[PDB]
Amino acid sequence: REIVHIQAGQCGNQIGAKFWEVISDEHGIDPTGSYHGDSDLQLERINVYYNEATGNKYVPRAILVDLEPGTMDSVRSGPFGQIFRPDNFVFGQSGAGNNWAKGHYTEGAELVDSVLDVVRKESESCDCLQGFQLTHSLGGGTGSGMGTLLISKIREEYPDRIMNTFSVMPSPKVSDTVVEPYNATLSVHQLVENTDETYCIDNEALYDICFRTLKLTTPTYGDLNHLVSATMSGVTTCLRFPGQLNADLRKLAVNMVPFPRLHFFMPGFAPLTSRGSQQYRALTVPELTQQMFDSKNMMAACDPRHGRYLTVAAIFRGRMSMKEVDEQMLNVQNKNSSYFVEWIPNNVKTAVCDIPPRGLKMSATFIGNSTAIQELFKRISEQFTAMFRRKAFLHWYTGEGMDEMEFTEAESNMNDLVSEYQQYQDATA
Amino acid sequence: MYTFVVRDENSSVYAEVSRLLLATGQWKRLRKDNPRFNLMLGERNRLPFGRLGHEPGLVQLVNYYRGADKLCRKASLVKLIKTSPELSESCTWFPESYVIYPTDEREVFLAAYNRRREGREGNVWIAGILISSEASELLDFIDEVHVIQKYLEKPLLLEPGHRKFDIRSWVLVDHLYNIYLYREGVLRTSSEPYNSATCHLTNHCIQKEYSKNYGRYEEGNEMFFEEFNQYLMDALNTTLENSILLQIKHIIRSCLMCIEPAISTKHLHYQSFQLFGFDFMVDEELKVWLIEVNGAPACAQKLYAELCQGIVDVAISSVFPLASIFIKLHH
Amino acid sequence: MRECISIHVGQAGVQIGNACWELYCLEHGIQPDGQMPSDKTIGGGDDSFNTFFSETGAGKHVPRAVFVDLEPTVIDEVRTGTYRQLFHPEQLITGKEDAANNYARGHYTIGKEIIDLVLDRIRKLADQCTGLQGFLVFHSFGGGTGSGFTSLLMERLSVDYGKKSKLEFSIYPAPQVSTAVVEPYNSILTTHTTLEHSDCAFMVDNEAIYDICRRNLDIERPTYTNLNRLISQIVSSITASLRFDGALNVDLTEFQTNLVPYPRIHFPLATYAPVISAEKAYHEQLSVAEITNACFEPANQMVKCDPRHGKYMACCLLYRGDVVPKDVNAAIATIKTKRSIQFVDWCPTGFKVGINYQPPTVVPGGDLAKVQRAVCMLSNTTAIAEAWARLDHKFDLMYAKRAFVHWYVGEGMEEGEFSEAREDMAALEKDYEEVGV
Amino acid sequence: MEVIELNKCTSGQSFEVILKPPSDPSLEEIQKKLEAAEERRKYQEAELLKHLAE
Ligand SMILES: Nc1nc2c(ncn2[C@@H]2O[C@H](COP(=O)(O)OP(=O)(O)OP(=O)(O)O)[C@@H](O)[C@H]2O)c(=O)[nH]1
Ligand SMILES: Nc1ncnc2c1ncn2[C@@H]1O[C@H](COP(=O)(O)OP(=O)(O)CP(=O)(O)O)[C@@H](O)[C@H]1O
Ligand SMILES: *[C@]12O[C@@]3(C)CC[C@H](OC(=O)[C@@H]1[C@H]1[C@@H]4[C@H]5[C@H](O)[C@@H](C)[C@H](O)[C@@H]5C=C(C)[C@@H]4C[C@H]13)[C@H]2C
Ligand SMILES: Nc1nc2c(ncn2[C@@H]2O[C@H](COP(=O)(O)OP(=O)(O)O)[C@@H](O)[C@H]2O)c(=O)[nH]1
Ligand SMILES: [Ca+2]
Ligand SMILES: [Mg+2]
Ligand SMILES: [Mg+2]
Ligand SMILES: [Mg+2]
Repeated sequence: REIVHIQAGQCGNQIGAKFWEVISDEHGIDPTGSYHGDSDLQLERINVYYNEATGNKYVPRAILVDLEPGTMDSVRSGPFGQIFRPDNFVFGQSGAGNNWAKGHYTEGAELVDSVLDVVRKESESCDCLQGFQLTHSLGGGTGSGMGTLLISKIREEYPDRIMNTFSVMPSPKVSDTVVEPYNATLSVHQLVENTDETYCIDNEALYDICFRTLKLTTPTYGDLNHLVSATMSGVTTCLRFPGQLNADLRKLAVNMVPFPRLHFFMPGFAPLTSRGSQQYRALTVPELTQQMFDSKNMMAACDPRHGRYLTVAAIFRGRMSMKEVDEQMLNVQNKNSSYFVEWIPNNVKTAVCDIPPRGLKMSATFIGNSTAIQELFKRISEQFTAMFRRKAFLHWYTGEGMDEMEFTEAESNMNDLVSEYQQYQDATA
Repeated sequence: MYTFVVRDENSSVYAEVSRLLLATGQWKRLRKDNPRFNLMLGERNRLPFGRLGHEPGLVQLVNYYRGADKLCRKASLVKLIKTSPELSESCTWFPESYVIYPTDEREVFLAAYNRRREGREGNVWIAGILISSEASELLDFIDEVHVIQKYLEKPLLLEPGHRKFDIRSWVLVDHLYNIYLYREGVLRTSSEPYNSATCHLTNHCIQKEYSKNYGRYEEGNEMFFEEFNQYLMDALNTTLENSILLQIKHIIRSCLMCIEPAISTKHLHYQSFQLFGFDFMVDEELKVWLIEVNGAPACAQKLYAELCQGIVDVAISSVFPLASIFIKLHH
Repeated sequence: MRECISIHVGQAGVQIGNACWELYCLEHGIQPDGQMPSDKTIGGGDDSFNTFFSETGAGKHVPRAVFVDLEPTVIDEVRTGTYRQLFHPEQLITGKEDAANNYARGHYTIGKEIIDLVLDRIRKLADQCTGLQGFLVFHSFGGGTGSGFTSLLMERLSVDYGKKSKLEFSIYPAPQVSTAVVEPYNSILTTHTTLEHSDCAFMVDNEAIYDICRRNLDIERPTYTNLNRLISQIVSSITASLRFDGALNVDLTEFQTNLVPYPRIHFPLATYAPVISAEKAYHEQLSVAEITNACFEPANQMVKCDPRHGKYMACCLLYRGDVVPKDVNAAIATIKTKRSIQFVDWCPTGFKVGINYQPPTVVPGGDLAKVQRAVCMLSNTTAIAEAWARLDHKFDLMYAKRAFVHWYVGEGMEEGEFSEAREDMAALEKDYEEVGV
Repeated sequence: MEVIELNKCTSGQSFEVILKPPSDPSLEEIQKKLEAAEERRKYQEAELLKHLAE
């Protein structure tokens, strides 16, 4: 059951490259594509993300997309840059100018057929394609505008396959341009319609984890991307290693998405420990479990206590008491049962994987479908309106052929989404 | 922390229990439909016993014994006593009784009637109630299930007043089937002199709405054990313990041991406790008779605080420890 | 001699089937290569064990079994397991992508594409039977294949084998091992569609097996392997009468006449004793009286429920090992004086008793200790309706908000099928209520 | 407490003990519903492709 991975634009390719570095290490694959591991678990489900070439080389089933060459040149020169299939680098030269319209309608439109050609070649080599994972930001032009253009074209050609995204949401605190709320609002509606699962990663949360928890006085995008790649490794653990729960993209969606539009997840990771003598301290299962549910370990800058969990998937990695994992997971639900909707019984699923991530003896990864995610879309909507009420910065988009009505419609669509979440934050049983 | 749910809002007894539980700071009240509870204060009718004890990681306890209705329904109690060899038709402490359906042992009652009246050995039977000496008026009143039983014509009468009464005893059965008799009983007394030909029913509600002397001898037509014991000593040269309580304890134990195999939760996936209200009558020879068993009893206002705290200590905290007013009837 | 064909559907059905056929071979002295040194009739026979095993000219004893799963990884471990030599490729059917825990995907979308193949492979087995009596069908309630494809197959079997009996071994979902939030939906949907097509169904609640493994085998976190070896013991006790000489439950029809007086109320409760940890060097051997008494403990039942608060319609005691009728009767007499056992008025208060002198076989290396005598009680009690009440309650909670319903409608299922199935379960609970009080 | 119908063989025996006496869809109908569901899938997919065409 192959998954096809797509990474688009600057943010998508920098986080995507780190992800492939992380999981390549977990599966024993060096930058040469040669396996040098010690456990057969590393290869059991290796074909989910890797193709096998002659000589028993393993090639990531990854397509790298950008409208300018800069970031992908860096990837090709990066640590694991030589592991990607050269033909899977698809790029233009003009850039997208942090402009959703350029990504979605003009510059992106000229390149998208080339990307779909590579997607089709990868998909054709799958004897049981699960679907696609896309990594991108929503605040820029290529990842946001061309990324959502790609998602729509892929759905048209592969309508019965799962579409999953890791979507980096912009925040004014970690921002490149003032138009990010426009790009993000336009993209969210695309995701509402055309993905099955979207992991919402807020750069605000990432920055605060680095600064407040990890004690990094000056976080960089690189530091932010460390957290994201480790989180992506965690939430895909059940896809990449033998297991029973959420072992493929569709069973995961069936467990996590009770209503089709409410498929935006808050990911979390534990432990998050400051570097120093504290980093060698052993974690216990109770501490690991309490930290994985702590808001400060979540990455969508939403307070889960402001809403309710529709569904939760938890993944524990490392050698630990599986009996004690069950105990502590039940303790969390039975102690704070008010934060789990009571009309979805047994809505918290727990997986355990014996292989721990690099740099940790034990870790836990959290995937929550919480109505509190409405706070994230409320923030974007407020920032959108503050500018749109004065039509500020719109000429960048009308110059690419867009009309104001499309903005009005994206605004209404996100307000609808927010009110849909509010419908279930109060619904009782 | 421990969690519980409240599902009988009209229960005065467990309203006080839940308020004590919250007042410990170690219990939280969940919504009544939240399944992740340790303790259920269940509804009176159709308590969903089949959904208890299926929550991984939760020890679950409920304040009712499934199957205890057999003992706490008029017709059921008669059937249980007459058909259980542990209690026998030859049961000395339960008045002669029969079950009759309107619109069944109605034939057997008439047979024992004909024998009673033709001997002239007193023939008054009780049945929204009415006492009659002719069976015609008794069987006539029912067809508009019921039970008719021998009316104790020679009750013990308190003096002064020539007053009839009944004794309520509260009994707590915990999850180990320990039987705890609350040390404090209460006599629901009639304020009217007992007329042999409203003064026959000692119900607190009837004695407040239809009674002329409500509350003149004792506050609320309720005489507690200290005063009654003192009376038996002064008037009859005996004690409450000797003349009455030994029989009450005997009867309580017989009834509850009889149904233990049917209702015990010893090896069940959930646990039960329940509070019972046994009603007794005392005749002029100081013989105690069981009248009925209530499965959802209230308490005397002066005793609510003491008994409810006792319920937390014996029934709830014994299963869910935190960080004697009862007499244990042994087996 | 009349043949029985076993069909194993989805992961739970296939892995339980593997456990059972492993145990059968141990019980009948059939080695993993299919040979049976005690079978002196080469290449043929009409013995009791031929009900479940055909024979090749080379003397291989081949299970009369078909395995079906919508993904290949579970059945691929049958193809390479210890007893791989027992089965030929025609018996193992696998698809590409599974039903994603979605009854509609298993029943409509994916089932429609594979049903004809499965029936063709069953037809091949049926053509080898001189007098096929029917089918034993193993499946979970909770999986999309176990729920959705099973109900489709059961419908077609009623059409293609109208006079044949069909028995079920059904895995009822438990959150402690369950894999999907929507399993209550799949359970109600498949029960509704299968009800009129099944003559007798033995439900096994994973919760009960899980707790028996934790308490009696002292396994702290039971796996499917532990669970299935215990389930295979129960299944083996139930089918032993079809596979060995005897006079009780010698054909599938007798299961119905002995255990199911009313067609819709066809879910007998199984209770099994003793379950003894093999890591114990010495365990006091339990008497006939003690293992029989244990048949009335909820802790030993395949479904946790309280038979004291229901009524029995039939009761069968199936003993294996050193058991003589005299001790059974003396045990029953005592138990009748101590326990609450109430039959419905129009049924006789009694027990049909079967004794097989061969004690239970245990898998070498397994968790179960060898015992000198064991018993499985099959009682049709209304108390098992507690399990329906639990499932229907969880259904009601989710369906009131239409949670996850779009997954089913998206596969071509109509929303009305949900409420139709739920009303059927409401009528079932009402039926048990009518019989039980 | 009476024993009835005692059968004895080399492999075991069976008997009954009494403590107290007593006091469809056709093939075309199935394929009709399967094809109806499949047409609902085809309709929903046609609507989606139409939406994407817009
Ligand atoms: N006792 C037991 N239960 C199992 C086993 N395998 C799965 N289950 C249970 O079966 C239910 C899940 O159904 P599965 O059989 O795995 O699903 P499936 O039939 O393969 O259907 P899909 O995978 O959705 O196509 C859950 O309740 C599991 O706990 C097993 O080997 N033994
Ligand atoms: N056989 C009898 N002989 C004399 N008095 C009797 C009697 N049976 C009932 N009574 C009187 O009837 C009154 C109440 O009737 P009964 O106890 O049967 O139902 P009840 O519901 O009123 C009791 P409770 O108020 O505790 O629920 C009692 O106080 C008792 O004095
Ligand atoms: C990653 O994140 C941190 C929070 C701890 C958990 C996991 O283990 C790691 O090793 C790693 C750490 C990263 C630091 C490296 O240890 C070191 C080379 C340098 O200081 C890295 C900078 C960071 C911001 C990370 C902090 C650690 C990983 C998910
Ligand atoms: N976490 C993270 N965010 C990034 C990174 N690069 C850019 N961003 C964010 O992505 C948005 C800018 O979009 P970007 O990917 O650079 O534009 P694109 O190339 O047109 O897709 C802003 O919200 C930035 O804060 C990165 O490497 N990591
Ligand atoms: Ca032979
Ligand atoms: Mg940029
Ligand atoms: Mg009463
Ligand atoms: Mg499966």
